[PDB]
Amino acid sequence: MKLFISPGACSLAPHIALRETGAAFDAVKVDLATRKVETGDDFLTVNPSGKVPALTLDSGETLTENPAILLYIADQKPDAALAPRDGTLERYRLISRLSFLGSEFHKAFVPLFTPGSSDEAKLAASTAVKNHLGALDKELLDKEHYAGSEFSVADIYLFVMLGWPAHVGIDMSAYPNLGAYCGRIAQRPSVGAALKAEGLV
Amino acid sequence: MKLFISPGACSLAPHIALRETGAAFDAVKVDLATRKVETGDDFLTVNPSGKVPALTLDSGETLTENPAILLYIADQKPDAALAPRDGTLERYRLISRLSFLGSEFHKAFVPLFTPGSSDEAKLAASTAVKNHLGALDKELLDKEHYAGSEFSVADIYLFVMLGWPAHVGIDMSAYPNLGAYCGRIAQRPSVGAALKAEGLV
Ligand SMILES: N[C@@H](CCC(=O)N[C@@H](CS)C(=O)NCC(=O)O)C(=O)O
Ligand SMILES: N[C@@H](CCC(=O)N[C@@H](CS)C(=O)NCC(=O)O)C(=O)O
Repeated sequence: MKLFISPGACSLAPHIALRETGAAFDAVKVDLATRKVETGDDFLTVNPSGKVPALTLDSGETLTENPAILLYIADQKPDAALAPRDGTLERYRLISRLSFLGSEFHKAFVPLFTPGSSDEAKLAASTAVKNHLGALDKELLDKEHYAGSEFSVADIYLFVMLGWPAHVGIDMSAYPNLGAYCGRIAQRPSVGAALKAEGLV
Repeated sequence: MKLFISPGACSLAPHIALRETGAAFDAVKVDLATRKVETGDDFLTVNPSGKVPALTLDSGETLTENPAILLYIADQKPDAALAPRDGTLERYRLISRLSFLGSEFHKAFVPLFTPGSSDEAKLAASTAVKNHLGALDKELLDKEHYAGSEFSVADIYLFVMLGWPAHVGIDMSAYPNLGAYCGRIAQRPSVGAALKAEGLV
């Protein structure tokens, strides 16, 4: 199993998840600017869109999109309970949270990480992200975990994106429930090991 | 069970899925500007983001996010084969397709349907949509279905988004494979029923 990454990108989420399940895997770096794998392979052969993450299974089939990859990884080690069982309401609430993170929260950041973007795109995206952070802050005031009863791929995915505001001029002091949440998650051995393997600490 | 809609919006996809399965539900119109249900209720008490779709279950809980709502609808009637059984490779490929549609394709259109948006933002959004349409057009040449070998919720979801370009100045005659795909899907009675219920025909 090979996970295709770029350090600190949304690919960190499945990186942490594989460490949480103990799966055998290779973490392979991609140069997002040239779309080339560190091995020199053309990454567009693996993911035609050129984006990370991509997960190549032992069969040689490649899966894309964080929500699908993260569920796949959780489901291979049910004892880890990183996703609820098939046919529970909690399983749909998890998919809901993964779709919100990928479709709303992630995409809020894109102008802030585009040097091309206007002075006013950058400020409006600033606003959208700070709005998301305010609602996430109050949601996690009342609960330890982002989805259902216990630590899940949804917490892993949120945790990774809560590492982004500090790089685009947003002070995470305003969101102290998010602070503590990131605090607790960062102490997990899986999380420190992924942060170290990607060169982020 | 109530599905909160705005006519022709992405809430048409679960509306069509529910007519496919024959589940009992109320279709409930929302004025997205005033966040007011056609009943006069505050929509923010149902979905705090104020977006459609939202699906209130009989158990009384509310699901948001198309990918989650659409899988829930499919799995209420496993019989109808609108999604593969959970835990199969087929299931994760379907979740990958729903994530791509929700996070990449849907998001390209946002500036074209945002009341505020500049001419600049609309032109950029038009370019991103046409790039997606060219890719989808080539993918659907030698396919009949978007996901797997069967009509799925991913086909319903893509179908609805493919009805948007003609409303925002894009000429769909440049995408003949999408033209044929939409042509076939438009004959399903679920589609007529949903459109008529939303008052679009
Ligand atoms: N919808 C995709 C998004 C993947 C994505 O946008 N990845 C970024 C890194 S955070 C990337 O590879 N960007 C490079 C590019 O788009 O050229 C998912 O959820 O996996
Ligand atoms: N990621 C959400 C997005 C839903 C969405 O953007 N819905 C639109 C209609 S297509 C909406 O309610 N817009 C009103 C608003 O954003 O205020 C999903 O997949 O359910």
